[PDB]
Amino acid sequence: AKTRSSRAGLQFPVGRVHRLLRKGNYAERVGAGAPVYLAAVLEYLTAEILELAGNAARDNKKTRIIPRHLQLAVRNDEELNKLLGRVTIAQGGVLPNIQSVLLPK
Amino acid sequence: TRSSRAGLQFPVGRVHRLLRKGNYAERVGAGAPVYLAAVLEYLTAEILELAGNAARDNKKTRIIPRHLQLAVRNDEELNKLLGRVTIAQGGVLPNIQSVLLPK
Amino acid sequence: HRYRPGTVALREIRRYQKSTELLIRKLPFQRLVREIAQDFKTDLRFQSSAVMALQEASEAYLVALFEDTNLAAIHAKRVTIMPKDIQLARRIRGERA
Amino acid sequence: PHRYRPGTVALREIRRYQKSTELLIRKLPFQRLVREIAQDFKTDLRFQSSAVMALQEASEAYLVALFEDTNLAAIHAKRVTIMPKDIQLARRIRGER
Amino acid sequence: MQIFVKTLTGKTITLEVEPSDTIENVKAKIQDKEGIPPDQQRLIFAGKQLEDGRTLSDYNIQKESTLHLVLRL
Amino acid sequence: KTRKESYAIYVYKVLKQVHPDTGISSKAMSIMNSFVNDVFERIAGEASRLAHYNKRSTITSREIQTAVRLLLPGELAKHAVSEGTKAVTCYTSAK
Amino acid sequence: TRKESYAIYVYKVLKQVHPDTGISSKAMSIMNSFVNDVFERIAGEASRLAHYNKRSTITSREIQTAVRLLLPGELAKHAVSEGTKAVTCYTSA
Amino acid sequence: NIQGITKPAIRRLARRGGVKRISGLIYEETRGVLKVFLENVIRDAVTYTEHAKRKTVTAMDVVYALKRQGRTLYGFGG
Amino acid sequence: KVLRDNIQGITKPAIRRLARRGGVKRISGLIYEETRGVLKVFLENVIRDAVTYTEHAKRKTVTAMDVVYALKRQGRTLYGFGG
DNA sequence: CCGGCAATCGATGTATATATCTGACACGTGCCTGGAGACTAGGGAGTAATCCCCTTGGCGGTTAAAACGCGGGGGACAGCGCGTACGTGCGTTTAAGCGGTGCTAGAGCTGTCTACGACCAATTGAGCGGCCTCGGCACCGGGATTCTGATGGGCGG
DNA sequence: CCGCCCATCAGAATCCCGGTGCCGAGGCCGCTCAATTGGTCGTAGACAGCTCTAGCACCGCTTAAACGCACGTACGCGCTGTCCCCCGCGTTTTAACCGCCAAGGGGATTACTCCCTAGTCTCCAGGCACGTGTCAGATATATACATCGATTGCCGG
Repeated sequence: AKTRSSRAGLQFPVGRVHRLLRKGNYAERVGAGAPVYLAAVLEYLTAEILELAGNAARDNKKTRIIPRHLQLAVRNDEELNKLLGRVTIAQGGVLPNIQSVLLPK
Repeated sequence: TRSSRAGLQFPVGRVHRLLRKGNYAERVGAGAPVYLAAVLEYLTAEILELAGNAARDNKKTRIIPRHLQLAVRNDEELNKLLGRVTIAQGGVLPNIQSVLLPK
Repeated sequence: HRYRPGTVALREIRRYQKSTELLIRKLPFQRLVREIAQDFKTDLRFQSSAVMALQEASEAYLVALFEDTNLAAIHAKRVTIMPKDIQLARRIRGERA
Repeated sequence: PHRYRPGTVALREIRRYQKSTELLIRKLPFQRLVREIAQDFKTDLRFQSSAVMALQEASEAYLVALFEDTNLAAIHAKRVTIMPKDIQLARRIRGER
Repeated sequence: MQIFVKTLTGKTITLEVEPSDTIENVKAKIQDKEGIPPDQQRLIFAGKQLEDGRTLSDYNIQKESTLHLVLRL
Repeated sequence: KTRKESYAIYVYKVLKQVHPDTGISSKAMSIMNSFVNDVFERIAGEASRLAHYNKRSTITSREIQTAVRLLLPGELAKHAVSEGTKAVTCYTSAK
Repeated sequence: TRKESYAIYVYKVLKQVHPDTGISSKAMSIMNSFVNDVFERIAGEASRLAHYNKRSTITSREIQTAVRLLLPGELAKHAVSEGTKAVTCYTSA
Repeated sequence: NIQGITKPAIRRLARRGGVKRISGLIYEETRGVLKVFLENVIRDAVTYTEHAKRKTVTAMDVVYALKRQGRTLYGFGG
Repeated sequence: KVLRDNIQGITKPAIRRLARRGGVKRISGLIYEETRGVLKVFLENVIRDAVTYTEHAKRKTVTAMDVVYALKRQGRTLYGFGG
């Protein structure tokens, strides 16, 4: 155990997050566990979005993920939709939706 | 004092201290507090002028939050600036849709 | 005598658009606030100023919502406001998904 | 002579354009319009291609959302045609001056 | 066409000048109507200090515009 | 009884400069205090972000001017910029 | 000049979640922007929290309260669990 | 206790909003929307209170929560 | 070179395509002029902010970072063009 | 013996299967810059103890608001008719898009040196808390003015 | 001759005036702590110079998209009738609001300590720029299936 990420068992960097915290003009001092907490949270959110996007990509018989799959993943989940409410994803598109009145009878 | 040198009413030293102990940047220049104090005093004077006119309209000698609300809501620039702000004990502007009025 | 319908309504519109008082009784609002807060955490206390601020914010929110509802009702060639107008206003504003 | 009834090709186009992701505006006219607009604030300016691309993406997203709100407002008034008053109502309720 | 000059004392005065009028002429009018000497007045418009040799049309000062007067001692 | 600071005296001085015979109540004073604090925070945050973008360690009058231009709309920005420039010039001239 | 980014860590997370899919170049840019945005939001809220209570340090309590304030209902619980587990593991080792 | 928000109070709020005629089903909707708004604000305020290790909710917590939601409120110490 | 008339380059079929992506079936004939006005207002605001950002940095070229910063300032975040 | 309803059938649009190639994604290498290990010094934050202030809980009364009922007029909704504006299609015209070519303005990097901001110490006056006093504003009673709706009247189909 | 439009009355409703009182705003005094002045030092940033890159301008050719015109239909808008449901008013109930009293919990301050974080130096390895191979996906072609709208047959009035 040499790096801090290995000690915490993460994939995201702890030292880089600590450096960004210390130079972003946020507070006079930064505690030891704050980078660990922040890195864990960021890794969790990334994992959630990537899992949903990968399922969407598989639904289309595709291998690689494109911004369309990210847009489909975000817009179909309530929590992610609330979080990314005022965000525009480039080359994303829209969810297919037609009002019931316009359909033929 | 620095306000006397700049010919202002608002405090320059206090603004400088607030800038330095607010975690905004590593260093703060000499003219930034002067500029900021001047701008703040100008905005205060504008709002107070409008509110005082509103207070005089109602035959009153003291300004109350209703007068501040009337001053802010009747000016386009101030309404744009304070667009998402609620003033306590302020009220609303009188406005009735023309469709609801009797024929 | 008797006033025709719609007159006293306009009188109340004029009267309440000029005052600045609070339009909801204080004890019911206090009770509602306490029972709402008891879900997130029990054994809690409130300053009087906290309840006053809550009442002011909620009243302003409701008044603005009713203004938008009246606009939506007028758009549909009506003078009566209906729940669908509230739903349309909330949906367009962004609160309702 | 084969001919479709009104409203069929409209639904087909709705289905087509809600499934793709390309830009729906020609690039040269938009570039010219952006340069003309920017000429008011400061002359002899230059633009990266990425700047114009980002501007186009933002504009298209804004217009699409506005049209969705306009469609909702039009349906609220028991109609299928969108009209300028629907655009005005949506913009007013959204808070845009 | 008419413009408004603001002083540090909150006093706003009205001036009747022309688009082709130079800043020196505007100044001369301000002394005539207020008694303030030529050397002491500094004019600020849109964050820029005006030059006596320039005209009002040079700085795009339109009708009912406002300029801030600075006294230099 | 810990000392608590505010902007009351300066607001009253400005008011007496504008309307020589006019008072103010306590609630209006609270509202004015909140307004001044809010505008201060907005301008300071915008200037700090501007300094961060261009890789600078100092906040200068240029950052304040650009923040005022970005935040204040219309003629408010013009008049505020003129006032700030005049104040800075007067401060520099005097010593 | 060297330019740093989150690409490698995002790719490692993806290979851990879906070990067969890939990612394109624009999706990587979107993910980078997302990570930066969330980082800035949480850090700003934590700094404001520390300023309110007259403290000169940022600890894990500020981060926990920040993620409780920002993240919606069901995301917050799992995020808090992950952060607490990571901090406990770091302290133990 | 949501029924303590009586129908005449809602009518007075509507009058201040400029509404002339009111349907009979508006009061239930108004109660629901008010409850949702209060729940959000009170949740945020209680979180702010618990971070400070206090057992009393102050006006500062309410002001901070409202500012977080995007509704600044003047006149209570902001 | 100063150019005008360029708002008419946003043709009627393009606005129709945008409406189709918006889910609209029938369009009145007066929608296009108002759409042009709305687009003009939006572009004016964003471009003003971007130019302010550019001139603070003493540059003669508008970059994508300035556009992203302006859009974030107006409360419209955009993912993909850096940031 | 036609009308409405339901079952065909041709045209058309869209999804599916099969090479083909190509530009983009995934992997391999050097180095250099930032992160980790070890140690020291100091101040920020935790902990304990006091105090007194504000919040909670209970009691009595009074009176103003709320709840309930009734009668009626106006508005909401459904149905019908008309006419015009918008959708679908076709032939013609235009400019967007692609592919090169050249040129130059300007963005980005590097070295220097200097003025500007931080830090430290002593001093002193501006601003905050506490106390008083009086005048602007709230309250009550009375008169004046203003709409508003019923009543009488006049008129034209 | 009678339904529709117009002028005129009393009656609540809001407002203005005058007298009374009373509580909050404006002013004054003492102290303390934060802003001012003077001096020293280090580095952040302005300035000059050079390099190369990407943004701008011009030309030629294709062809797909835009534009103009015609025809028909289906949707929007206006009118009419009804039916019921909100509004205005009167009576009875209830509980909010005000005043008063009492107790105790917890918020705010102070003193002390210790341990967690910053700062310094050394060392080394992880991540970024660069370069290369190959395969996932876009393209072109052929084909099968679903859908829509006109045609026609059948039960029924």
